[PDB]
Amino acid sequence: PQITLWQRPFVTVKIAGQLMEALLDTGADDTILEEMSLPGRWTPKVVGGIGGFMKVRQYDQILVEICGHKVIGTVLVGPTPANIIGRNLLTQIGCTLNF
Amino acid sequence: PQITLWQRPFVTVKIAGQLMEALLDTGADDTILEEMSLPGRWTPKVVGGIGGFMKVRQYDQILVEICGHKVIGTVLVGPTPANIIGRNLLTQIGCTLNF
Ligand SMILES: CCOP(=O)(COc1ccc(C[C@H](NC(=O)O[C@H]2CO[C@H]3OCC[C@H]32)[C@H](O)CN(CC(C)C)S(=O)(=O)c2ccc(OC)cc2)cc1)OCC
Repeated sequence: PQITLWQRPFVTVKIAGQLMEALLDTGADDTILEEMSLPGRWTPKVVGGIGGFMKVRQYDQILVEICGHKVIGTVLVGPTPANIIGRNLLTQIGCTLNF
Repeated sequence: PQITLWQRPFVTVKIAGQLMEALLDTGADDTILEEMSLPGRWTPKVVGGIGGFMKVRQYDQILVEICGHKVIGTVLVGPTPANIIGRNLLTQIGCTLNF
């Protein structure tokens, strides 16, 4: 798809059999998802943004289906105010900015 | 130009005769710039992100030259950890996400 930016660029994503909406976010290095139940081991980590920092659980090698296209990468989970798909996953769906 | 997302999508911007770099940010509703001196009148606002909230000065109808192309819009100034070009200005440069 080509998508304009008059509205927030949400896509449907499926992760561990769960559906949610996530923002395609070229300003985000990392993918961050809202409180969800994901199986396995994780690495404690903190991410920084506007407003300061937030504690997250880091999960590696997680299968994410973004608009049906499958990608695998690191997903951080925590009290984010929006599900964000960051550049680590965007590069795998061949995402480009055109302007 | 078409830009891939293996590195952060920084572009040069010129605002009130000053040059800086700023992240083309599809996840940002608004444009936020680091502490710089703009003239003249403004309205107090707070913006929210990962980690909570940040107090900003809202300046309306500011001319921004992004990769040389001129746009006019609202610029928020304050203690942001990166200059961010948001969708309010990205729409005016004809910016699209392609995946
Ligand atoms: C405190 C010092 O820490 P820092 O790591 C963070 O420097 C940032 C901060 C924010 C952004 C844009 C937002 N990205 C972001 O948080 O990404 C996180 C996760 O990946 C990492 O990549 C860099 C920051 C991490 C995102 O693009 C837009 N919103 C976030 C979310 C709501 C989608 S926002 O900036 O909070 C926002 C913008 C405009 C608004 O007007 C209404 C409202 C809100 C980029 C870089 O410094 C790095 C040198």
